[PDB]
Amino acid sequence: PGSMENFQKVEKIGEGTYGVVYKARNKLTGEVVALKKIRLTEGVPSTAIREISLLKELNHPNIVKLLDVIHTENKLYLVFEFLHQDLKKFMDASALTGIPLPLIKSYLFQLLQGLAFCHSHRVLHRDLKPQNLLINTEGAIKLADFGLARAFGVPVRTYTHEVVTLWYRAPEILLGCKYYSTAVDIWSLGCIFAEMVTRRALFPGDSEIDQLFRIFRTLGTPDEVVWPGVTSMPDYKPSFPKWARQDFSKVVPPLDEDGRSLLSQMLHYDPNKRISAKAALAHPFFQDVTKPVPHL
Amino acid sequence: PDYHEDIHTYLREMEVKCKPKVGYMKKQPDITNSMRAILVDWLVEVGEEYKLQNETLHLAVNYIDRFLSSMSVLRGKLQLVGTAAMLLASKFEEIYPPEVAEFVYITDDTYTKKQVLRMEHLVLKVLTFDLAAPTVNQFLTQYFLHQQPANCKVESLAMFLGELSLIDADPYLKYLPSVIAGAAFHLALYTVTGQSWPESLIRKTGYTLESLKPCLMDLHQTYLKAPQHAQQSIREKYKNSKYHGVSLLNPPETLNL
Ligand SMILES: C/N=c1\[nH]c(C)c(-c2nc(Nc3ccc(C)c(S(=O)(=O)N4CCOCC4)c3)ncc2C#N)s1
Repeated sequence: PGSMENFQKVEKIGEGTYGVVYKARNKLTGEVVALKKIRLTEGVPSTAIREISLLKELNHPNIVKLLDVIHTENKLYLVFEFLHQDLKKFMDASALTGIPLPLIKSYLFQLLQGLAFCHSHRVLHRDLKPQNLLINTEGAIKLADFGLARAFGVPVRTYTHEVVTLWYRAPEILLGCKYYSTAVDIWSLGCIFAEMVTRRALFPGDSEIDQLFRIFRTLGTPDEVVWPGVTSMPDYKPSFPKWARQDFSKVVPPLDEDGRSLLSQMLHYDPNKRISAKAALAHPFFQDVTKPVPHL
Repeated sequence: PDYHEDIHTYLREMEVKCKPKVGYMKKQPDITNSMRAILVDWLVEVGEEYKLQNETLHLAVNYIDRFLSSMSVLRGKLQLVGTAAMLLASKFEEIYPPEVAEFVYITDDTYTKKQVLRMEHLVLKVLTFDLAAPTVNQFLTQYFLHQQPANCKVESLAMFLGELSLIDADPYLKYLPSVIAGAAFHLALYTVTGQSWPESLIRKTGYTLESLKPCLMDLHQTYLKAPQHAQQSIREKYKNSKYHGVSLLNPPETLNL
């Protein structure tokens, strides 16, 4: 815990709605970090306050590590451990080679681990997508960007409705559920799981209703059988086209039986039936899980 | 429900790390428990006026106690500490936090927006950004899951009692939130239905009527003397139908332990 005196900026990395990110080198230790700059007239932004406090509670191999907070006059500098790129970049680069199944399995296993940890400490991420999953050169993948995250209670209250990037948003949020929970993060990982296999997003909608319909055409339009309570949800409509569920093996053709089993449980419509990160760790899909290192 | 135990366990560990210094008021030269009761009462008023969550109010009180545990404050600045705490609590817990100008307005323009923000910054420093503190409210909502069946009067009474505890640093500063939650829940359950601390919460918490007894005795006297208390904003608040007018219920004359 020191000051920017010992940091040497190496280059800009990117940006956030609040932060500007740089790669930096600690000049005394040699440590490479990612510095998130937050400029300060309504005081410290709520997202920055959530991100810091929740992140200080989450020490885990698959959660990005907040190393320090440099709190000065007009500047708040968050110091993160440096990771080499995000999953989105990697999938793109893995265009023609494709991602080896053992590496998908590994990443998913690790992601379920970081996620179970968050949920065990009453934190929802609420913005899981490849852009926020960072990877290193040693085979690790980690959850990042806790700006949209939230400390939750047991049982949950109503929280912000406008949550999760559209492509990865769970049907209970789309339908206006007053009470979402940990299941929304699993939905997101389900979408990421399918995306790692195909390298294209699974439900690339351009609007809420488009998003719902795309989901429905894949998983079938939900009724009171498959999902009790669905038809009495605020934004549910009786006029919804009623599509058949398609054979799951057509949803992600390269996936084996175990993979399909697990994907289907992560995409269960009923939040209550949808598998928890904790339980997913013990799924047969992971029986031969290893930790391969990816390719630069 | 797949994490309820993990979370309970975690919160139980954290409430110890987030606990205020039990005897900090002795070390406060200028301010007293009674001044603190005044500030907290007012924070309840502010909560009502802006329709803030109860959780927000509990958090804000946690922040104030922890801050005043290491920083001396003159009475003329106590309200400034409180305003900034509510602001931070709101930013942390609320979907739509009231704007800063609104906080500056409710302090009767005693302080400038600039002071409010500087104090926000100072509070963050002193708490090192550790805002996700466990509260009585967080334990209560978990405890409510053990009702058979659920009773709204009991939840609102429990909430009300838990909330009365925030007012009086003496004696409640010496009880962990999870313990005040237990005392409050049993007292509400007894008052409304005549039943007691359920066997299942003993399995969950490890607390028994016997372990709760000391807090329970205090909380009982607090309940009995409530209508006479100098501070009345929590009773006004719980006259409201939002909370089933539970402040209007009659406290038990004896607990029988
Ligand atoms: C707002 N976005 C970020 N905030 C932080 C703290 C990030 C971060 N970055 C790295 N290293 C790193 C290095 C190179 C790249 C290309 C990438 S990236 O692919 O994810 N990229 C995409 C375009 O937008 C900027 C970031 C990340 N390491 C740790 C963190 C954290 N926390 S990203």
